Amino acid sequence: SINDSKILSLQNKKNTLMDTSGYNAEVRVEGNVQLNPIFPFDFKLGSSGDDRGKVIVTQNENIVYNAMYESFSISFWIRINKWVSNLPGYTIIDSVKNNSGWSIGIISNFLVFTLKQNENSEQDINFSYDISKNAAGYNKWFFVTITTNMMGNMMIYINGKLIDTIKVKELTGINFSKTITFQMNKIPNDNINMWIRDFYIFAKELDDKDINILFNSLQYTNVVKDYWGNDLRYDKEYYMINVNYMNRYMSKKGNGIVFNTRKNNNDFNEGYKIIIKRIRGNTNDTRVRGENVLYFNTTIDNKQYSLGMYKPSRNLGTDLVPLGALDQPMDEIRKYGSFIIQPCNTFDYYASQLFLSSNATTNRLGILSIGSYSFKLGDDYWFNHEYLIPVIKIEHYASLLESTSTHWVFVPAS
Amino acid sequence: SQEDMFAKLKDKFFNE
Repeated sequence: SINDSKILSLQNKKNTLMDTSGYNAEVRVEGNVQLNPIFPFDFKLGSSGDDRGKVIVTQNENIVYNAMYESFSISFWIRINKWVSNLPGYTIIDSVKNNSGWSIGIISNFLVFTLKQNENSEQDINFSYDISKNAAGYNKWFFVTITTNMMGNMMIYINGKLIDTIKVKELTGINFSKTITFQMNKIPNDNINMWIRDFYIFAKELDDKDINILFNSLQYTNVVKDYWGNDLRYDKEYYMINVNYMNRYMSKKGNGIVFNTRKNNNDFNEGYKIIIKRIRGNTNDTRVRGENVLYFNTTIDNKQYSLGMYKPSRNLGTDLVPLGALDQPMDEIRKYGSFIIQPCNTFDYYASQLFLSSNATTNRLGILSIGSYSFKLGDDYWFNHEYLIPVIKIEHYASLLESTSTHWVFVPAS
Repeated sequence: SQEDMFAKLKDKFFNE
């Protein structure tokens, strides 16, 4: 068991932040700190005002270091909202006293872990997110794991994946602080939020295997997630986007759903939104789960449509049926507009695949994909036009299973 | 059957 070396476990428990490691650290909460009453029972901090949130963790000075020798690991879930690539410097989790200990900060697109021996000697390691893949900010939940061996390496992991490895050379030992401070403090030289859950410290150096077991065990992998990593829900407006076409939003021409190039990457708030509706599932609690049967509603010009197949003006390709927006009764939705969802998460995104349902059952008929095709929609008459459309590949779609063009994301409209 | 559902989809959504 890896829990044997766990010396701190900061968790929200019955609307109270506490250490559940058995080592009974003092947890003091000040200012504007919000606790989530539902999963993942996170706590929320801001950079706003003089009365911003502050969580002080004071560890028992003795008992926690009996098992520690040369190595320690820090793990936690974190989400930062409007993590812009030009973000000013912030210290977010501080554990430095008298120029000794460790600190976690954010600057630009970097999450930086600093290890301080004294005022003259320190080393840092970092994760820098891919700006091109996150033009609207890195605003999703991610899992951080930092391992340190004083006679070996500092290592940083994001979502179970090893990001960087730096040899500890300068430092020859650390006098750790009693205190860990969760607070958003601007470095002395627009407003940001931070969510944390399950902050753990281990008295050993966790390996790749341990980190992944940990990473997965803190998740409900059967629950589909939205773009930011929160639980995907029914009866909620989302912007539906294809992973391969992030600069595209949803529009309508005639029967067809068409994809247009978005204005900018300030946010995702452009074009029409979908609402996910449940038909079938094992649990009934508003959350979208793997193997659920569902359909999609959308409001366009004071009318509500459902997504469904339609016959295109001319053939698009073998086994290809276009998906459009139709004003149809439930019988037609079940026959031609029902989908089976299956989550597929990667390091880069929280996404899902959608399979065409056979009469609103869990039997599969095709996979929902995307492509550009030349045909006629709306009032097109004289000429065929190229349209980027959602398309279902029916019967034969084995080579599309591993294709990212079948990965769909949902950004909350809010 | 599945073969029936594919035949139905071909008849309804393909030209022709």
